[PDB]
Amino acid sequence: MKKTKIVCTIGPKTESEEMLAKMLDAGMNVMRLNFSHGDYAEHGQRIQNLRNVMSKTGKTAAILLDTKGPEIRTMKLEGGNDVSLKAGQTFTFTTDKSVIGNSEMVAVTYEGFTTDLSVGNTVLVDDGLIGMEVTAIEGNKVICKVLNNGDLGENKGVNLPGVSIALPALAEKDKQDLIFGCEQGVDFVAASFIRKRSDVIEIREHLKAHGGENIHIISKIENQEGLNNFDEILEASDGIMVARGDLGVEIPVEEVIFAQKMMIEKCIRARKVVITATQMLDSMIKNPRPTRAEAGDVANSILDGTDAVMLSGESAKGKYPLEAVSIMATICERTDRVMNSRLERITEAVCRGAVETAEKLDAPLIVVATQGGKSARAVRKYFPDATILALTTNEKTAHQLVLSKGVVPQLVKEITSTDDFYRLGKELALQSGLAHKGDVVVMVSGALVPSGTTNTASVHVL
Amino acid sequence: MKKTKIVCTIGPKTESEEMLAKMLDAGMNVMRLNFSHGDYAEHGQRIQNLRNVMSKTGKTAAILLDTKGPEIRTMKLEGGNDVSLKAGQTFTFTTDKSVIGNSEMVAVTYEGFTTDLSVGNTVLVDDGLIGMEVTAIEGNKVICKVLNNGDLGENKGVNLPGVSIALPALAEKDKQDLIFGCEQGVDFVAASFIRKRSDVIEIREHLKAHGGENIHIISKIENQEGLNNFDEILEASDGIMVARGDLGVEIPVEEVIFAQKMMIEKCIRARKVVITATQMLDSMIKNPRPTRAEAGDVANSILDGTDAVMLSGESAKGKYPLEAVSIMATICERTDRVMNSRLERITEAVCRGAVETAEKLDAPLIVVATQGGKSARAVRKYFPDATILALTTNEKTAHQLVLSKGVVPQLVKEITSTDDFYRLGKELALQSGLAHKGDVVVMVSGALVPSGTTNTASVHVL
Amino acid sequence: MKKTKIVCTIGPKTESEEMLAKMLDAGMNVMRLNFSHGDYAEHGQRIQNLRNVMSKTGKTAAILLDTKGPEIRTMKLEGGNDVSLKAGQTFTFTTDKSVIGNSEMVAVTYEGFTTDLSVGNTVLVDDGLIGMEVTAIEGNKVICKVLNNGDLGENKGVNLPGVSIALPALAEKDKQDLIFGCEQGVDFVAASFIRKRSDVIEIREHLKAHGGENIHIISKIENQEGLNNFDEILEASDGIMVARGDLGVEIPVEEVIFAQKMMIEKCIRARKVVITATQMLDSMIKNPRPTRAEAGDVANSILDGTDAVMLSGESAKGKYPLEAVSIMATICERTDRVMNSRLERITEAVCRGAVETAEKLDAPLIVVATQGGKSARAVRKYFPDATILALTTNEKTAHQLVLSKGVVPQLVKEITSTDDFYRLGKELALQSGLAHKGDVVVMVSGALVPSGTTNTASVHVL
Amino acid sequence: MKKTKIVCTIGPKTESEEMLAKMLDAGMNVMRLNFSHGDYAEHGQRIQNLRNVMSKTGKTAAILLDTKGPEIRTMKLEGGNDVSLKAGQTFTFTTDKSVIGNSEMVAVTYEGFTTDLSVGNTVLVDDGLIGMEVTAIEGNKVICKVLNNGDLGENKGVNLPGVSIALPALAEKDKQDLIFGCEQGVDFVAASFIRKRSDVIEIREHLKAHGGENIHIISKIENQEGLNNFDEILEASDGIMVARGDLGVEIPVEEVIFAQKMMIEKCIRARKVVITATQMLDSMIKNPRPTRAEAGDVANSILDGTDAVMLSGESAKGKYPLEAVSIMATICERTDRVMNSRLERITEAVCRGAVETAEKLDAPLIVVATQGGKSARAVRKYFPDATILALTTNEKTAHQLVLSKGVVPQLVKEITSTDDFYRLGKELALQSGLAHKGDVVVMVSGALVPSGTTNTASVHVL
Repeated sequence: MKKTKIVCTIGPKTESEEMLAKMLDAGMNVMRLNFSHGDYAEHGQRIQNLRNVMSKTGKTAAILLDTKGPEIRTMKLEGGNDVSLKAGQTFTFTTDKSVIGNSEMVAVTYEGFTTDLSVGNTVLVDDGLIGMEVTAIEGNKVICKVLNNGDLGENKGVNLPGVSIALPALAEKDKQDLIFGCEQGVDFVAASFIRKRSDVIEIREHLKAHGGENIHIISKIENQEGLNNFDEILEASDGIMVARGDLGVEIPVEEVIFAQKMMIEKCIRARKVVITATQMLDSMIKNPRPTRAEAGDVANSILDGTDAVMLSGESAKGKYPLEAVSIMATICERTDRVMNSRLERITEAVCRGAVETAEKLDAPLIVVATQGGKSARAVRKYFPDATILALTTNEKTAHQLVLSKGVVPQLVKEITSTDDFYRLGKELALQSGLAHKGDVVVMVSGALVPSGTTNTASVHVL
Repeated sequence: MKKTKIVCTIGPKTESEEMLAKMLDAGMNVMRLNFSHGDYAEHGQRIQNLRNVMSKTGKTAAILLDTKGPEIRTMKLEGGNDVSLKAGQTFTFTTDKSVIGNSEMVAVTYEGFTTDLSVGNTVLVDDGLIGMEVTAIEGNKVICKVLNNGDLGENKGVNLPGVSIALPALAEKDKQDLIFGCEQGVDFVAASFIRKRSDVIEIREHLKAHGGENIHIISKIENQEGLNNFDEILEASDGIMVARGDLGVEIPVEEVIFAQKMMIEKCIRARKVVITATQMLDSMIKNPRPTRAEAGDVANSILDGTDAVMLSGESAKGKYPLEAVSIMATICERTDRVMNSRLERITEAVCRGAVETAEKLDAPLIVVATQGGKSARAVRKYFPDATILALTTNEKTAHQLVLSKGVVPQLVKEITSTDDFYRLGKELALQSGLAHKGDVVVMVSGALVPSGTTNTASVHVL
Repeated sequence: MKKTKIVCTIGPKTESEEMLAKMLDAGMNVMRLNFSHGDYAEHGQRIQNLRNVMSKTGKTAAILLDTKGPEIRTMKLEGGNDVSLKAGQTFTFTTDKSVIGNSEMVAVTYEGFTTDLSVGNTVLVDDGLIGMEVTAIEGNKVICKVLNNGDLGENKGVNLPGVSIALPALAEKDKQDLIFGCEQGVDFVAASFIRKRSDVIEIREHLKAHGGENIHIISKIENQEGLNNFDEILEASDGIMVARGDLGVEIPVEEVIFAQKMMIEKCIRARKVVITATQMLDSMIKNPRPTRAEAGDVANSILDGTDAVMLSGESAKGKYPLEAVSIMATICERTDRVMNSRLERITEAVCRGAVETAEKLDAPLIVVATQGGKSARAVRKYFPDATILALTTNEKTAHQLVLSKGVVPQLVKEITSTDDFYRLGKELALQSGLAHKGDVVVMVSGALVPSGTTNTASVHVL
Repeated sequence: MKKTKIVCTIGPKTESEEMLAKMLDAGMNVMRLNFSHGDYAEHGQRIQNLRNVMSKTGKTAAILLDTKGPEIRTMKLEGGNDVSLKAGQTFTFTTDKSVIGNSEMVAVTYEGFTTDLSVGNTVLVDDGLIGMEVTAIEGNKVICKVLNNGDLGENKGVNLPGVSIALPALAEKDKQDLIFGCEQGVDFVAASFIRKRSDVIEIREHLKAHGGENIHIISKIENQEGLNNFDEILEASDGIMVARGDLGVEIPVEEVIFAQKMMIEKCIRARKVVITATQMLDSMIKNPRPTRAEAGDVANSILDGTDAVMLSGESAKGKYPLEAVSIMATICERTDRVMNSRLERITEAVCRGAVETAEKLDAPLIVVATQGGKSARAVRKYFPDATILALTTNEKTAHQLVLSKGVVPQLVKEITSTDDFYRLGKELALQSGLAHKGDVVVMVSGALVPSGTTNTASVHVL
């Protein structure tokens, strides 16, 4: 019933085949492997468990590897004791990795800390808990004024709002994780902390060098620089993950909502998948139902037009993973059902016209022939009322279309001509149970053209 | 360049192969044979001459047989001299065909004259030259008061505005002429004086009894009864001829223009060809150029949306036939040049969408696969900017489509699948010279459906 | 209840008060005085006769003076009779007026003939019957080649398409006629022989020199130069007369149709009255009913959007003046009945919105306050379904609005404020019989602005 | 600035004249007095402080009294100690108000508890912390099975999802509080727990009986019954308060978002003010910045079209009231900045047209004459880009309009005619600084009609 797709982070509490089967039943479509945690054996077993469930059940799902990414962290403290920092005090960061910290100084993991920052910049420590102002930079030290009281622990994330950070596109561990991704045949790589087009290119070349040229890159937009370069990032990527939580400590709080809406809108126009993620139903880590605010947040992201919504801790380690997935699916179908098409060069003319024709003829189903998935994503751009049945001979395309809104992939032996596509599509339409005898279906394909163009629309009664 | 099609009545001045070739060059598309005059040997030779020119040139034209039709006429006069009738005098019509007339009485050819008229009806004689009011009907006589002075000659047409006249659908000569039409394999029959649906059916049954089931019937609308019954007449016909001159004697003069505009509009909606005829460029019977009034009348009929315009005496017996055709073509091109598409179940959705797609992509050509001509006529309904190349295996369809606005027919060997249609259509598009390498064409056909449906539209770069 | 206004040329057959009263009854709105004929006593009596009728009846009409203007004509020939000219022969025009002509030469009335013409120009003689090309100019001779066979008679009109002639818009006879017009207080001047903007200015300066500053200038577009300069002519004029017959003598016949349509459209956009004239119902000079062609031409001119249609000979010297007016009114009402509003600066925003509001609320009447007439004409531009009741204290404006489509003028003693306008307008609305208790009316005026702007729209229930 | 209006609950932390002045500076428009807490002397001094600031400063604000309302609560426990309830245990509610409760039974304050509930209904206790299922109803006892573990404290709210509760429209304290509201001349009453049209009518009659007929009633929609009867409730009320927090405990969580969006949309169409309230920036009770989720929730409520957003604890008792108002105003301006007009009977035709005219002419200001406020609210319905300057002689209207989106009220001594309105309105437009010389303004009023119809729009250049 629902069209919006659900990404579920799988962890210890949901990794068993029993759980994965019930997760798919409840509406999960894509497994997220979060490589900030776990080791290759845990993630590898999760992949095995899912593909076994898919084989036994005939269910289709996609697998997304989400990188840890490069980051700036504080380091160790004296006797590993927390230190209490006070508004107004001076506090210093050093790039000397040998230093053990105290209430006056701590080391950071990033040698470029002194170069990238300027006097007057803001330094945020521990997911924005403690704010500081840079007052001087001397040698390997960044000297600051603490702006608010807070307890500093060990190895805390550092955020530098509005700063262009010269960290590499990939941490060394990320590069090995991507090779693991290629070994395992993952369908998507979600790359963290993408700031510019060149970051995306480096990831693409790394995957290409290990046989992952057909893996789709989902760039995570987490700070102002990525927002500034969004158009070029999107062009080089296959999709976008809107990381609202990270944006919330990196840009003015009133900008975050319009950053999400703008990024979703541009992804739609580019025919590229977008995932809304972080801080979705987090209260369900501890509670069996979400808050009103969370449900509204999720629903507005769907009304914005997102292809997919993502569960993190709620599904990986929380106490009510199945409840979280089920209420997410309820939110999806309740919100999708009240959304309308948006019908306002060749592919788009044909795909937009195909959706218009389907709407005017009350067709419940658009059947699309596709090799790389573009024709299905081109139809989805207009938010058809009809479900999209996407026929492909490409197993990776079949998996990847699971993430696109309102698309049902079906792997087929092959499609040998335009008329054979019509014959086969009509029977698979009936077999799918998505349409019935007497229903109108619209059938969209590329005839006598290279694989990337969609140029033909045809109307059939089942 | 022009899209509006030209019907030319062929007579002694224009029947030679040499003249016919120059007429086609100047813009003639359809030959009208007016069986009000001539004998079978002359009309047969005209048919042969045109088919010879078509063979010699590779040009395609259609042949239309126009019946004389039933009439009411006055008859003979004393010493075959005209008689002067005076306003206010009594004048009498008799159905006794033996009577030789004079200034007080004349015979009419129609026995039902006394039956169909009522006291107070209007009798018009000789193209409305002389008007009379029925004052009494007794026996075989219709006694009238003459309303205006006029000279009555022999054998003059009679018009009875607003009266339902029980003349047969076909005169006995019409039946014979129609069989000749079937023997010769004409493409159209223009049936005179159609007043009701049953008139069309009688024509259809006659043609079908002599192997003319595939001849298209063009019903001529000439009086109020036909206008009252137009919707049923159009439904039973393949097309309509708007006979403006006859309507001008039969209905209130201010209604004629809107009768024309309404009939053209309804024909367009029905995907049925419409011809505007009579009083077009008649002054060119005697003059080498038309009047301003004539040129404007013609142009407004094209802006009304007519498929075709018709020359009568101007091309059959007039002194300047080639001039008349040439200026008609100049008017057509000049008017077609400034007309726009009209873009406002399955066949129409696909054909309307195909036209909109062509426009949005600046396609100079829509290529249509068609057996009966239906798909080509369905596209033309929306007045495409693009020319229509209609590919058919049916020679009769190829000829009949010559009358539809903006259609270039092309006879082909049969196309056995949709992809074969695209392959061949692209080649014939280039071969036609209507599109060139790099142009976009839209290709419309029926896939996996019976002959009555058009369900597939495809966009290709040549 | 037509909206299109009728201009009737008044002559001996129709100048008496009794005829004029019957003409107004039948639908005449404006009297045209053709100063091509008649003397000041005749025209003066016509003006008095109409003004007596308006006073006696309370009916409102306007008076339009139409100048003869200068002309170039050929002159006399050997003996009384014609000479036949042959295509290809050389033929010469001379500026020596003493010469009696023959098959090789004829004199013309314009001594500047040799100066204004150039080698290669086209000379047309006798309503374009015979065309010639200038091959040489020397002394008192313009040497040409005849382009087509034709018979040249005596004293025939000469046309020089697109050639700038150093003759005034008004000769001395024209200037005196216009002075008479100013003395008599005519409402409109229809100016002959307008070729360019400066011709209009000359008319305006002549009228302003004799107290005619409030007289509206209707520029006649009768030739090629005027068409080329139409935009500047329209801007300087108060309105336009489309003289189809004369324009047809000078430009390609297929262009005349679109010249008419383009000029009417531009006049509408400029909120300036336009009259369609010449060859309207000319056959009714001799016949009590018009031709089908004539009736359709008139109706299409109304659908084009003309404010007014004009009768010439039909009403001035013909046999059936009252019949011509009556059928003209029938054509107007029948065509106006099926026309729709066209809803596509401050005055434009308010007046367009007032019409849209009237349409949305089914108001039968828009009441406008106006001194110069601009607000009523600004509302009429959108072809409201509602009648326009224009209230003015200016008698000249009251007369002039009689020519604007769908406007009923009403002279009132005063309007002292916006609220008093609403009070009075509602009362006069009911008094007019154009609206009734419970009807909605839209009321348009200029508040706290100079007379040139319309800035206020108000909705009232009667 | 912003157009969305801010309601701030004023409490001990923010009641001083100094704090109120800084609140107005930061964007507060309406003071909410929450009569769940405080006494008449505190609220009375709150009113005095604000009115003194308004007088001294010339700043305008409104005062809204928010009732405590009728409630169902549990009562006391043994030794007033919490008791632990276990999933699966039996637990009983009694309507016997003498009973002191324990881990097996507690009293409720509402005698109708046994009557209104049915076997199988859900009872929720303490903001939905503990759910129970009714298994039996016997005498004064509702016997339930506890559905989840939780500690029950003293005097906790009870919610009965989907039940029609026969509590009175007003608690007895509410009736007294409303008399105080009338005594104090408050501008709005927000009435809690409105379930049906008759509840509103009772409130309306109670205000009318104490001189408060001009106080606007804002009905709070908090449960399913009120949602079911919303259309009748809105019709009888002056506005709506969307109590999201309460709805979250009373209806399926996935419905809450659409309940808000639907109620806002219907209020917009009804030209009636709507406030989005509860769970807006609650985290700012303790933190100086809001969460990303909260800012997005607020912004989406503004994009939904709410007139006003409300602060509760954040501004009444929290630690950072000025910060909360300031970031709220920042969110408002940021969101209002990207919203567009919505241009899709007489008042509505004129006001919709006035907004379209203003937009087409780039007018920064629509000036409205209004006595009851309807014309200002009718213009705001279309979300004009322009500010609305509302001129009124009615002091109560001036204050009430402070709550309507994008309206700036201005009290004037009088306006005696339409022309005087234009003159005065133009000067006050300039005086306000909302427009400047050369700007276009649109001026909207009712001319020659009673209060309550807006029928006049006028365009002026300043």
